[PDB]
Amino acid sequence: RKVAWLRVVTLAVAAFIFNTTEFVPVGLLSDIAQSFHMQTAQVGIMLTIYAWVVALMSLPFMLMTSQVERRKLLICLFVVFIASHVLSFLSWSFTVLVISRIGVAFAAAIFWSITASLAIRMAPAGKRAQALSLIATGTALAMVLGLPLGRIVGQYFGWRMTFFAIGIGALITLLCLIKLLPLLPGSLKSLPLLFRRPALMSIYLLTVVVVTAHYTAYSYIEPFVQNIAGFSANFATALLLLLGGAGIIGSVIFGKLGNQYASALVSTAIALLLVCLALLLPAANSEIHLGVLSIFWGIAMMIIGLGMQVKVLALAPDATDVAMALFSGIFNIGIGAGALVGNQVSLHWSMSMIGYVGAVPAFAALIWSIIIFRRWPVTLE
Ligand SMILES: CCCCCCCCCO[C@@H]1O[C@H](CO)[C@@H](O)[C@H](O)[C@H]1O
Repeated sequence: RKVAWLRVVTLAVAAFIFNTTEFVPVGLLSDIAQSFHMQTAQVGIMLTIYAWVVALMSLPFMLMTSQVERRKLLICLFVVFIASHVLSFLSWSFTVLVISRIGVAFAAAIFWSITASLAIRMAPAGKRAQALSLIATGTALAMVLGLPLGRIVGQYFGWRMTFFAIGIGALITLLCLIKLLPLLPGSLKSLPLLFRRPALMSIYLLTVVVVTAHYTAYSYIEPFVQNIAGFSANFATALLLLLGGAGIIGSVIFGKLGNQYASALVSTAIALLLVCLALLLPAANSEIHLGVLSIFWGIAMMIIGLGMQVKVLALAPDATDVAMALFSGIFNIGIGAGALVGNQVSLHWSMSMIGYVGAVPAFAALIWSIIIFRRWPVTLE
């Protein structure tokens, strides 16, 4: 009975680990830049490399791993994951670190498909939803607590110790899995149908554009706060914690408002995001200005996320799985797209302009957002 609750809790902690690793390079960019004598912007590629790999490869991986989803696949994953983190610990060239990130990406690609599927199969019927809420909470604890813990463990002991501590969480959980996995062992034909419905494909587009805006600025926030506002390294840590809390507030704001205003919430939130990206550099002349702007930014992108999610949910009630898969796929597509353009703008123009540049896709989203929310006003309840 409480056994099953533990198996869900362990899949959730594994989600925590996989997302803290997926996020924390933002918090470690400058330490990594120093430690290889290069610009923080070029590491943005490690941000891009992982995300685009995860997106494009999760489908062929989840495809080739389709036969044995037994704890064998989990253990194989966790072995590959802890190994990659261990290689990041000992990286002697940025090229090495990028390779290690690629390994984390393969692990995450297979982990996510398998873990989504597995959290339910190991829990009772009423916990079929609560189990979802658990591993989701893990990912929340990932961006809310996980990124700032990783960044402070880097401030103390090197980002090598950051990645090391993460692999260590992975190891104790691989053990837990071996000692709790129950030896436990295809909706892809849906895929062309979704590719046909214009509403769903247009939500996919709107996501890609807004997320490219957001990650164009966010990917390089730590190097921004230090190198351009001139502020401390601890202050960057405060901002990452603050973004987490604002995501908590955006969740409760969204949960309070309800889905009647979902389209509205989102479109207005995209407006907020444009404001934040426009006002990013001006808010640097003072510390408290960037603090306000972080609260607003975090609430905004949280509400945008929850809204796009609800929209893909309502636009494909027949294939919730494949749509959320395509969803995280195009989402990581945008994560890497934003990091890549942020890299390009940091390298060729000043990094001080990322916020300004970022507003350009955001605006597009906003306009498009308004348009498409006029046209398919469909939601959940
Ligand atoms: C079906 C065609 C291709 C589908 C590809 C689907 C898998 C994409 C990976 O999704 C992952 O799931 C988690 C959900 O939170 C995220 O935290 C993680 O960052 C995200 O990368």
